[PDB]
Amino acid sequence: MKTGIHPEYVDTTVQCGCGHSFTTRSTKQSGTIVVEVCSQCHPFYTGK
Amino acid sequence: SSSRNGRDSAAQRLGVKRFGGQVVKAGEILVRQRGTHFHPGVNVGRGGDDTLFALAPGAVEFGAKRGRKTVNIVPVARP
Amino acid sequence: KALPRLKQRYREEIREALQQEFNYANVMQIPGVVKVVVNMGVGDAARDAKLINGAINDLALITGQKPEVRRARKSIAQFKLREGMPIGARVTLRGDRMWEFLDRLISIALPRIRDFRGLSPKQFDGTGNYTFGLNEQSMFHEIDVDSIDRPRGMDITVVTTATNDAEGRALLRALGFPFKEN
Amino acid sequence: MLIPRKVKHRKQHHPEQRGIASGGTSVSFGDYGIQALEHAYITNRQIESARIAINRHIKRGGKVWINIFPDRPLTKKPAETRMGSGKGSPEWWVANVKPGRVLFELSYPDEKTARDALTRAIHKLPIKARIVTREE
Amino acid sequence: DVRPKITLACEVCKHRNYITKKNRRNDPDRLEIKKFCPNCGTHQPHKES
RNA sequence: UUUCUUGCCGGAGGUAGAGCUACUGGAUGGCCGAUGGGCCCCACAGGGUUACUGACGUCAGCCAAACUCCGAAUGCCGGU
RNA sequence: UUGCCUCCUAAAAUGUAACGGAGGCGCCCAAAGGUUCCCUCAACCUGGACGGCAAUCAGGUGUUGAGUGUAAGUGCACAAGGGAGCUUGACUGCGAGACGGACAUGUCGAGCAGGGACGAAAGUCGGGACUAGUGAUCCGGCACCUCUGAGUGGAAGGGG
RNA sequence: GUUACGGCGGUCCAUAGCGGCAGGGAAACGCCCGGUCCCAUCCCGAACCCGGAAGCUAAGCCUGCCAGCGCCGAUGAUACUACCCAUCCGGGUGGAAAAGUAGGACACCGCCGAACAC
Repeated sequence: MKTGIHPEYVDTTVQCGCGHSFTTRSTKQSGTIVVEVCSQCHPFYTGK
Repeated sequence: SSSRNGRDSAAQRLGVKRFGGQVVKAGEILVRQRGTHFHPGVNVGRGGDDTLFALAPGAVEFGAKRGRKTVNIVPVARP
Repeated sequence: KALPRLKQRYREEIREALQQEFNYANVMQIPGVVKVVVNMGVGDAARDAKLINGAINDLALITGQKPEVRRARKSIAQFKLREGMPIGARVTLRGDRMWEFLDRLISIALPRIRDFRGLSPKQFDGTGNYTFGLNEQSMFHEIDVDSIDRPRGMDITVVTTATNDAEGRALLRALGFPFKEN
Repeated sequence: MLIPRKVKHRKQHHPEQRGIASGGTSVSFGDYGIQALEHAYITNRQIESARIAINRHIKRGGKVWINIFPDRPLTKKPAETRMGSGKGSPEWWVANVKPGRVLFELSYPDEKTARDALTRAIHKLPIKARIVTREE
Repeated sequence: DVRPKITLACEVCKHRNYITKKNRRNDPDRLEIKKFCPNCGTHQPHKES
């Protein structure tokens, strides 16, 4: 893994709208994102 | 009404100069060729213009390696 | 220690589920997803080469590592292409980053897709790999929709050790990919 | 007529009229055939004449195969020109025919009509030629 | 022209040691390159005259 | 006798001959089967329908000087 | 048309003519030279919004195909082809031996100085995949030299 | 001395390849897990390094068998041909070509390391 040519990559936590948490690394430096639908609440996954 | 042809380069007098079994001196030209029709074998070098020459004294031999014809020099026993 | 969500799920449950479904003579046949390749082919770079920089930045922000800029191995006059013109960007994800990108792509992006009704599970390679294309690039939180430039039909593909369409679909369903079952 | 769609070299040396034919010496398509007995540059015009003669003799039924193809260009220099100043332009299209080569083949129910049609063709041809048959 | 017969001279011995072709369009500036000055007996930088 | 003749031995060739599904340019058949035009079922989904223009491919068959998967005889170069 | 290079003619060594059949030329490359290391698709499927006869792409085999500074013989997944680093084999300056081809032309082993790569590992690799990309001599320049200097204490006035 | 165990090297480099069927892990050849350690990605620990045996012969590896594809391939004959004979034809002496069937072949040896019994 190269030293600095590789862009930063920090672990982050996200919370969906239905209230499901999620932890994963993403380019977002803030570390706290707010996702709306997510796959735990999307209609396609849930049913119908 | 004439011909667009009529040109031709000098014959380059290529080919094998020392054939199998001929005793040659070191540095002797063995094959004048374009490309490696024959490849440099043992005690045989390849010139800039693809001229195969003997690197050591001996007798010219023609062999085959990996399906490629090669020119080798077999050392000649001292008398 | 640390372990991605999807990677841990695969190491703990998915292998057993796939073994039970497609009983293999040996454990080593258990399909295991391999490098995930995400690409943006510009095509119009011949008219606006600047789009390559935006594609590079977007791919970096989406994946986590720099995108390799891929030139053209051919020069077809029909599309104004010459040998060496940067014509796309490619990112190969392997290991922890691969699994984390898969986890994010399944848990964040695809649900955020506009009018998302899933993709038919017929785009599999026929040898175990699955390729599809995202209709935009704003679904990823790293690509903030407020500061986007244009739409880039984003090619994605996942390479697996599967042997064919059946094992590939079994693996991806186990990983939890949306599928427009048909 | 029979003319090649193209030839890699349009000014070729004359085909060597030597030896008997090594290939195409038997009826491989039809029931009867015309076997050459002498060397000749059979031209596309001669081929056309022979095949038209065969077809017009057999009238309605029957099938004709033309084994030889005139793809060899024989050149001719302009009339009343001295020797030299290059090679002439392609003038004739010929098939190098050697003895033993089967030039035409015919399938026709009536043996007499088939032989008469092949005889027509032979008379159109510039060489000695016999009517051979598949039955050996 | 186009590819003039430029003359590479050393910086130290200042001897016009070599002559070689160079495409003036691709390399308009004087061709500075490491070469062997026999007067100096060693490799020295040579540049176009 | 280094010359030459003969025998034998070592040698590189691409000619004559052919062979071409071995390359680069060709040849009667039908074939899973390309644009399929055409009947259309009447889907703009999707599909047989191909009388005829007939893709690749395939079947014995054929040619080349600037073709060669091959390949002599002689000739030539050496040694004896 | 005239010189040079390539092919066929050319009759399997070499060479071989014609106002014979075809073409090229006579440049170009400082990174297309050197070295060190590494590679890897020619076409069907699934597809891959747009993006079909094409993309960024992913797999399989096509078994050495395929394609590859400029026409024949070569070079391949033993890469002369495709990428990368070096910092300038851009290997240059003094070069026994041999040689191939009337002069002209052409080949290189190898020894020495200085370096370039590769270094651990070896000690190894003399412009370009190779043949065209040129013009004798005369006469003049231009830089350097431990040469000459028309009596010279000496220089100015020619040569290498 | 032996093994379906290993590497290293072997031929005018396919009689050796491709494909199909069956078999193996004590030690080797592999497979494989996370980046504290050299090193690397024109991005990616995929190629190269670190600690390994919790686990595996699926693949590579190699073993046996299939002549299906490829490969090799006679003898004979012919083509061709050197010389010679021959008025136009042709013939003699010598040499002598691919396909196929007859056929061959699913390759052919040494160095050293492991266990076995001595």
